[PDB]
Order: sequence, then C-alpha cells, then structure tokens
Amino acid sequence: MSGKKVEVQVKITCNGKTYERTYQLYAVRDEELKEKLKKVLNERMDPIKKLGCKRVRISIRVKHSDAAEEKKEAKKFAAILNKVFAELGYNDSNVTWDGDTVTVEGQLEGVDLEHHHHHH
Repeated sequence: MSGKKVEVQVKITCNGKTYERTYQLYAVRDEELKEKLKKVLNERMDPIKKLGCKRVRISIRVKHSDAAEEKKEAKKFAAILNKVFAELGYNDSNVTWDGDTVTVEGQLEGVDLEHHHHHH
C-alpha cells in the first residue's frame, strides 16, 4: 500500500446540529488508518455524548484518490471501518454504504443494542 493521504469527512448529527469536518488522514499501512479512525471518532464524539442525544446519525464520506485505485481501496476501507465501529460499540446493521458515503447510526449514551440472553 502507498502512503494514502485521503480526505475523510466525519459528519455527525446530535441534538439539533450536524458537525462535519474534512480530516487529512495519511497512512502508509492499513492498520494505521484503523487506529486513526478510532482517534478521530472517539475524540470528536467525546463532547457529542456530553451534548446529549438519544441517537447520532454519522456519515463518513471517504475521498476517492484515483479511479484505478478507489474501486479496490473503498472495498478495503469497508473492512477497515467494520473493525473500528465494532471496537467503538456500533452494530453491523447500523453501518450502511449509500452515495459514496457510509451512514452509521449509534444509540447515544446507551451505546448498545445487543442484550443477548443465550442458554448454553
């Protein structure tokens, strides 16, 4: 993988405002971009939970570098995101791609939906 300087726009709706910001994320390695997503999300959502909401509507649009690369890199970046949201407490169904953007929702404050009671 090349040193991918991508523009990642984290657009999060909470309370009654939408907070979007274009971040410049540089990663030579795939694992590097994973932990950088955990950085940007966990840091930015820290005051958001304090602002207080029942649920947040997040929309992370990744910039497509080059037409040859971006077919492979967005498919790879789908897997990258699936790791990060799983590590932050967002469900698989909550993560859905539409309009070259990933729309991820999470139940704010009470950040859990899967209250499983399985016998054996």
